[PDB]
Amino acid sequence: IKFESRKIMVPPHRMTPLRNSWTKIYPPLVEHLKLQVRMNLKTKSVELRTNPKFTTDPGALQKGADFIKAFTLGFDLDDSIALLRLDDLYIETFEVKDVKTLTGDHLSRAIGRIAGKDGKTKFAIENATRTRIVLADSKIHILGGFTHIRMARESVVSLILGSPPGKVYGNLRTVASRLKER
Amino acid sequence: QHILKNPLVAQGIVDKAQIRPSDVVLEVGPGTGNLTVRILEQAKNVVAVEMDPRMAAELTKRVRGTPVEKKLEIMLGDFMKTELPYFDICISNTPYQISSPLVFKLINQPRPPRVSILMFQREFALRLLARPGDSLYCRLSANVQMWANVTHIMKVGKNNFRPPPQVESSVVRLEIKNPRPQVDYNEWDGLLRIVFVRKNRTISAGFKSTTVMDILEKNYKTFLAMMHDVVKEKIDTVLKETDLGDKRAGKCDQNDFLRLLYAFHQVGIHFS
Amino acid sequence: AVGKNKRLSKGKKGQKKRVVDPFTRKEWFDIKAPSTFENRNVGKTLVNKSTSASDALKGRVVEVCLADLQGSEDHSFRKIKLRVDEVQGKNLLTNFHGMDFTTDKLRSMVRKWQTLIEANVTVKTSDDYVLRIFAIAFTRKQANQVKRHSYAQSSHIRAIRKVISEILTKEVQGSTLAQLTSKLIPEVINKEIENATKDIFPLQNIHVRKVKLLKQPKFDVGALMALHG
Amino acid sequence: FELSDVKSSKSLAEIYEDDYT
Amino acid sequence: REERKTIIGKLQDYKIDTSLLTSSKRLGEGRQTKKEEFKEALSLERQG
Amino acid sequence: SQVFGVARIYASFNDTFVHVTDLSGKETIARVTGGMKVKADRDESSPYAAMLAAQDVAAKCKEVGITAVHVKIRATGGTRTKTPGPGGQAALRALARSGLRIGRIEDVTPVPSDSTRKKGGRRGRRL
RNA sequence: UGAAAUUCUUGGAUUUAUUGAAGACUAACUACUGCGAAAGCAUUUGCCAAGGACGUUUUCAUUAAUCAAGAACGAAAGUUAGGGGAUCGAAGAUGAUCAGAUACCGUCGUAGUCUUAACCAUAAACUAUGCCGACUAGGGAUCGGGUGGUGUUUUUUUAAUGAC
RNA sequence: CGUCGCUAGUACCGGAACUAAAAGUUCCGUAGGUGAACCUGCGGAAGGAUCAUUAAAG
Ligand SMILES: [Mg+2]
Ligand SMILES: [Mg+2]
Ligand SMILES: [Mg+2]
Ligand SMILES: [Mg+2]
Ligand SMILES: [Mg+2]
Repeated sequence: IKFESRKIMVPPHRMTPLRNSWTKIYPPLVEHLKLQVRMNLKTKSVELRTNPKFTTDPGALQKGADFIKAFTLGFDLDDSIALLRLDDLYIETFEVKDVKTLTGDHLSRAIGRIAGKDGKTKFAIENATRTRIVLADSKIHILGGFTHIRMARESVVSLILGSPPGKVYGNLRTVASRLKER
Repeated sequence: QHILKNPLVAQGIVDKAQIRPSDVVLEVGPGTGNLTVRILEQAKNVVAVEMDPRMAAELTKRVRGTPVEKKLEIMLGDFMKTELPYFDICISNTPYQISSPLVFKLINQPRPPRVSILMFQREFALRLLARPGDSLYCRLSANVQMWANVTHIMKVGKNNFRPPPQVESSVVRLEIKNPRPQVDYNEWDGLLRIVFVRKNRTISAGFKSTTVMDILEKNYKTFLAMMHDVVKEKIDTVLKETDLGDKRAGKCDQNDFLRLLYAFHQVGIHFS
Repeated sequence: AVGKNKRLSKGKKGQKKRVVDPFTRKEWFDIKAPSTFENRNVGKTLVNKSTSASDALKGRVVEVCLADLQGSEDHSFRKIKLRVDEVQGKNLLTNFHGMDFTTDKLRSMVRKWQTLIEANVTVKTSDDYVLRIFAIAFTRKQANQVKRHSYAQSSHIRAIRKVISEILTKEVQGSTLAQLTSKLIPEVINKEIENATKDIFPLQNIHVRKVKLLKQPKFDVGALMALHG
Repeated sequence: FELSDVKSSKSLAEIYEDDYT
Repeated sequence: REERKTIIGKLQDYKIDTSLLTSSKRLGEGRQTKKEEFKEALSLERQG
Repeated sequence: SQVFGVARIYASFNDTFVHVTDLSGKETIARVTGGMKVKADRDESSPYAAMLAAQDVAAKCKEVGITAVHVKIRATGGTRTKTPGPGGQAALRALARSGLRIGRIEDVTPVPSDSTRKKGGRRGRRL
């Protein structure tokens, strides 16, 4: 194990969430992954380093860096902890404009369609496909297993293209039933 | 899939066919066969082709144990891949997924039927009947019209079909001219395709496009086997004498396109 | 496709056998940075051994972070390009070729509720190095400011844009390429921008985004050995 | 089958944990 | 129709086969694959 | 004692390229893609193919003499998505699993200030 | 691409790096915030004229509101004649036609997409809501101007301005 | 337990012999359409389901 450092810069809007949530962020990194943790107030970035005398898993540094990135992107902490617990979880990201060029309220309505009432549509995707979704304005992030995120993306893309939420929800119960079977 | 539920239209279609007892009718995709049984009554021999085996069996069950059973013949499989036996008349409820190839296959088949009564969607029907200067006049209308004459019998409402299709359809009659006019099919289509890239264009505008001008030049050198600017000059001339270059493709009648073809053959350039 | 069942490719029809390991014939070569930088060692490269090796070496451009060369994390977000100019005994002499920031740093600086001001200038040095500079700044809100945003009127944006432009053209013209790079590292330039633009409107995050070398003078190896000491 | 449409009290790490156990 | 008859009459005078002639169907293509070129070379070689 | 390379990773939707070169980039040290290491075109973009792709590059780099690499991840960019996919993420982890020291990680995905029209058309694509 | 084949590729494809050429277009900042009669309008700089609002103890003195007739402009698409032709792309051609969440996918691509000189004058051209004038509640944000403060910061000599 | 077949093979002069054969979304305007129960290009509309975060010159 060699001395290696990772720097993950966080945007300003995630500062306050970290400060209140950081009490639960540094423990798992320092105890389970055995990393040396700082966040630089001057650069507003999170710094992780392998301790040569203590670190044993060489992948703990990158595993921690991805975990910080997930919280940086907007995922809830417990969801971000899944990255540390697991090794086969990835973040898929894309923009609505990639699917289709929507502007003005058309763009706004598409975002509403993805979220659904009270966020109802989004959680249906999350429970059906075994993933978590962060809908940051026109930017979408999906966290989960490679197959699962692929199953999550197709549904939100369908909603972007203009498929009604009800029909999409009908597809979700079908795939959810298949998921339980396998 | 839709099914027609109006008995009057089915009876009308048979009557307009005016099948003689001597003649033999060909049916395509009879399905339920409510139209079919009437045709058997007035037809000596009926040949039926059905894509789905079960429909044919059920049709067998409708003509089951009847004197008309011996006269009726049942066939299976897509009509295209098969070679259809000779038939005097064709009246059928063809799917529109295959209407356009079907109508041409009937024309292309040697010894084609003298009259046929077929159903097409309204937009296709207008295109079949579109005449020079009409809004719906298209390349397909010019091609089919020259080979055969088509007339609109009636319009069938969507409500009559169940489940109702979103697009209405109209029964139409087509009769293939006998003898067929003596013009090569490929050459005619070659002329039509270039001139109907955009009906509202000038006929000269279609020709001056770079890509096809390569094709015409390649074709011309082949005729010599049997100077690209020279070919451009010759085309520019022959349009001027014919005067067709100024005229819109849509306005020009079938007779006008013949003046286009003959003049090109004089130059020695042949479409296809 | 990798599978044998894949339809035979045009290249696959006749295949040249791989009988030589390329790196048997390759020769390692060491790069050195100008004397303007603290850490002259910037690694090594490899080339086919001369049958020449020098021709491939010349015109080779290497990009590297400024933090490695200056040994300070303050320059982690800054990147510099160096082109090989002369070769001597496995040591590849390089000169400044260009500079730019990391994508992550740039996306950081752009934020909502504030005005992004950009200025560019095409200008030459005293050493006849024609180059293009790109400078960026952002409006900021005052300490006691209570308004959410800090947008500036288009008049100020123009009024700032002349100040950045007249400054940038001044130092470059009154400096050589080596001296110009020497200004970039402590980044004295922006501190001059901040003072000049201070009265017009408060700004933040003032940086020279990118440097391009549009043209080069006739090569002078004497001007290169002196730069390398 | 009706799919839960509200926020799952059980987190992803817990969801994958159940799949193992 | 009479003018249609005479012009049809003239067309038989100038008639030729269409096997070698490139179809107008190619107008949209604009670029040919390596396989398509080989038939054209084969066809032209057959023509001599 | 530490010779540094450049690991350029290109994570596309249908494949992932793991490319290691000298610091300049003119000289390719080893180019590997997911397609080489999988029997079906389905999993060329799969994370599994990327991991096999990454390990083979890493073993080759040790043979050459390279001991550390700087990672330049990128996506297709241009008129398409700007963020690397799971295939790129899996490859980057695999480099850590191989043992190559990672010098610096940065994303070099092409971002247009202005771009031409997309292949989708008005109604969109990616059904 | 849900799956594959047409497609390019040992004359080296894809990918890497140093460049050059062409034609479109102004990302992130970007906000139903701003301007314009509407349609519409986002790089820098210069020139040409135009305009809303504000200040005014300056000027004319009913010169005004609405508008058949009549006139200018009018998104996208569309027509004529030149230029240009990167990307995308009606039509056409062609690969595949197996599997229903991924069921319409792929390659080539004509006209067009850009521009010059004229026609065409149509949109859910929407606030599905004529124009002008008066009056009828509280609340605090934004944009432009103006007034007041013995308010903060800067001018790092003061200050005066600028920003708050 | 028998006769004649049928399938594969070997040779012989259609004919005549031999061997083997154990499985079970809704539209507007315009322009087009030759695998049209409908498709396609351009621009516009909602008469279409807003979740999370968000003072970081803090
Ligand atoms: Mg503004
Ligand atoms: Mg206004
Ligand atoms: Mg033109
Ligand atoms: Mg509007
Ligand atoms: Mg009023």
